[PDB]
Amino acid sequence: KVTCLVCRKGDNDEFLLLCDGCDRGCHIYCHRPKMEAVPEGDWFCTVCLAQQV
Amino acid sequence: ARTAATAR
Ligand SMILES: [Zn+2]
Ligand SMILES: [Zn+2]
Repeated sequence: KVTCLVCRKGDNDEFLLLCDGCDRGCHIYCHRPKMEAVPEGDWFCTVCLAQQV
Repeated sequence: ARTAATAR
């Protein structure tokens, strides 16, 4: 049931990156700055980045 | 990281 934070759609799930800190997602093609591929390491969405210290 | 396709 994951949708992209930017465009609010869940289509093209092969491009729909999942946050390692929560249930949120983002299409690599909606990401700014440019994200050409799904990263191998952990990715954190902006809501999770806001919880860091 | 992983995608919604690779998860399900
Ligand atoms: Zn999107
Ligand atoms: Zn998150």
